[PDB]
Amino acid sequence: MECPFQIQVCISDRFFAFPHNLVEPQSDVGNKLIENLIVYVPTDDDRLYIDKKQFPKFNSVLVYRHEHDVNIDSRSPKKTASATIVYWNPLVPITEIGAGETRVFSVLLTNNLFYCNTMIVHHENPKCPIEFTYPKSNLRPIACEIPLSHFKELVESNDFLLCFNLETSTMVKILSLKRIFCIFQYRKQPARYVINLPHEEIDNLYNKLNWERTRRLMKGDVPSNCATVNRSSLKYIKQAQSLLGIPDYSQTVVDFVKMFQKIIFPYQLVPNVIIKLNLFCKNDSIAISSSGIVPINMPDFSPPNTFDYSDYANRTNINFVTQRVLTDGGFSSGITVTPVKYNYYL
Amino acid sequence: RVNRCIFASIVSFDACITYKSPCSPDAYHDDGWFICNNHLIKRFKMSKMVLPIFDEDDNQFKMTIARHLVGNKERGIKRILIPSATNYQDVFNLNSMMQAEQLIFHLIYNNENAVNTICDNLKYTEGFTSNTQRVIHSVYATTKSILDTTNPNTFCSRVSRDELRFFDVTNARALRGGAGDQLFNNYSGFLQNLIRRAVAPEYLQIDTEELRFRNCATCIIDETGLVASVPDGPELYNPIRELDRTLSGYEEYPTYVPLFLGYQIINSENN
Amino acid sequence: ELINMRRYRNAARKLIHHYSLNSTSSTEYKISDVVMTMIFLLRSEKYHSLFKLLETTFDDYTCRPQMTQVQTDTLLDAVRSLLEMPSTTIDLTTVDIMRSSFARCFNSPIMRYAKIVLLQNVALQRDKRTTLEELLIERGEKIQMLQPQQYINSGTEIPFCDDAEFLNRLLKHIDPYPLSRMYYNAANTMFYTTMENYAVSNCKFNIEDYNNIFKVMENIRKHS
Repeated sequence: MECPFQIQVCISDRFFAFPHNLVEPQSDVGNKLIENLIVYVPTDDDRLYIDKKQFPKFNSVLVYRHEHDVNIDSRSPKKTASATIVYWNPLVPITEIGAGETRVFSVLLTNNLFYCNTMIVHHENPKCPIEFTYPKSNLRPIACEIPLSHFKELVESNDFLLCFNLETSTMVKILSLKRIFCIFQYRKQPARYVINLPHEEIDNLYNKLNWERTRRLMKGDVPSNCATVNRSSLKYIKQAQSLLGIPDYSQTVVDFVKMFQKIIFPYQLVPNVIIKLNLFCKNDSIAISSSGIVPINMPDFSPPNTFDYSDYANRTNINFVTQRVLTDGGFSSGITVTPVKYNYYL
Repeated sequence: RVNRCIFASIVSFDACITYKSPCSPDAYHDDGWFICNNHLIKRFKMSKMVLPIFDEDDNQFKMTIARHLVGNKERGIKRILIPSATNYQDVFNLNSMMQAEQLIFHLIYNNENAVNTICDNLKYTEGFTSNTQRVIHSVYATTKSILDTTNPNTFCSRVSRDELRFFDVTNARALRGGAGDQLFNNYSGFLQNLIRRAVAPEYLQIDTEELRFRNCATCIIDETGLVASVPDGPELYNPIRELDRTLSGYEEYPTYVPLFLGYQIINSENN
Repeated sequence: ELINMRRYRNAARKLIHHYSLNSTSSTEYKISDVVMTMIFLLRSEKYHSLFKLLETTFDDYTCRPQMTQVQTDTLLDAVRSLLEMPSTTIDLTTVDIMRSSFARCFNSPIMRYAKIVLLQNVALQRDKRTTLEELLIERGEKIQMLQPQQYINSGTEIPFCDDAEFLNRLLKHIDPYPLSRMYYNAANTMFYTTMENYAVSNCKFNIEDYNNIFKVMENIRKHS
């Protein structure tokens, strides 16, 4: 994982297509420009989207499918000073370094590249793709492993069905998903989409995406308010909808959350939807004036010892109140009384 | 434990006259088909059967396959095994079958107009709101819950190379042999899955090896759907004491002609 | 430390469940267990009230001790915390039964093979022993007074689930249960409930007659 010091990494959302303009020859200590350029790609499929004529500078171009090697460690990559090398969305540890610089243009930031250098090309005003499910439209399925085929449809059409062969390893599925998600975030309007895979695998993919975005943020990428939603949270949202939400809105999750955003501030308390949407890691909110949310907390933290609970925590008081309510209501059981103890400060 | 036949939910939604459920026990199996063998032989000219694919290492691999249910003298609609979207009502004269059968067939062909007409006409009948409304809701819900799973899997097949099923007639000259590939693709997902699981290709390609089972086609796709007319020749026969004494068990070799059409491609990953 | 607090905790739990809740558990209990339990109660300051209650009965074992309402509340809290069963009724009958049982045990001599004596002993209220007919008539008088609660008149046939799968799944789930354990639990439970009701009623029970004759009648009528 300890990245070699010759690697330069550029990360951007718009790298789903090959960035021909950015590829340039490198010079070794020999101070001679090297024109024999060699490129690597994940699978043979990507070879069909690399023009040999988009590199006027370079004399000769050779393409290969990046197939993982075992005889060479990443600590000491093999050096071939006779040809420049440029990687594209690599999914396994890099093992071959060309003369001088060696750029790696990728849309995914795994662990293998984390400790390398970085130049993130962040993005402005991303669109959030809309996830839904059919249970009335002309579903337009898309070959996830080769999204570049259906670029025009993705630009134009609205509904889309993520589809994966069973051959694809987890990493390639992740890469294709990230490609399509970047395509959406660049789209002019939000696009609807679904996945034809078992739910557990979808959760694994979304965990992978969340950690990828975490690494991107830890390297200084601009935050994106667009993100996936946990399936359990989805079930909670569906229950809330069935309770009161009649239709199926496009961004019904955002609808709930904003419908309670309207009330977060004036009553000074968290809407329970947010609480259930989330041990510890307790969430809060702010106003321009100094005040917390959950207890109306001060900007420091939960106070250690503010006032005694003598009149409440004593078993006598709780028992008396329990007996009073039980006698008044006619119950025999099923009623629990708890002292008001979660009183940080009024 | 649970049956997976669309016709297994066929019910007379009258609340007075009993309904029939001739679906065989095998219809509970989740083998990929979605019709009970009894309904398969009743509504269609099909009979479920299996074909095993072995090798020189004695490995087991079997695939679904169908069989003829037509004789020789039958012509016209009788020769059609699975009609197309336009020519299904005439061959099935839906006005003569039960209304629930008509609704199911309309859903299979995605005849939304017929479904809407049957629903809004059924609104008129008395006692409908009592129990016939809930029966029609149950039937519609079950039909949707059976159809739905098929469309993704059919769609995903129509997306990527995993199994390239080409209905191209072998020996391109041959006969009419229409490349109805999109007429098939114009079928609903259920119909497409049913026809894919019913007929098997003549040439098969696993990894790099090539396998062949028949020298010529058996059925053919036409604008009227899948018709069991052998290309370029008369149709094959369909069968539907001393010398017998001297003839013992001698590999009877069933003479009925099963389905054989199209071309398949197998990638390394499929199982 | 010098005290196996966990093991003594377990022993006290088992013995108190054996005497108070009178759960289906029924195994031989040796002086070791009672000694461990008493040590456990004395050790825990929370349980000093229970310890004092048990100690009091050493001299006189023939009375309910006099307490205060707050003392009773604290005692109930201690017992509930020990048993870790908030979902149970342990209000007063439980405590009286425990006191009676410990009064019998502590004031009992050493025996080679158990005693096996019913918990019908040291009833409260100091009422003269009453007969079944007298108490039954007196209580039925109150029962027959008034206040029904639901008027079901026409009568619908008892419903039955028509789905076989709903029955086959239940058969599969319930099959591993051993029948003997279920029968033994249910029988012992009915016995204990009857014993407690009768003891509170302050009457004279039929030790091996009423339940015994009932069993005998069932067996005879089914057999012959």
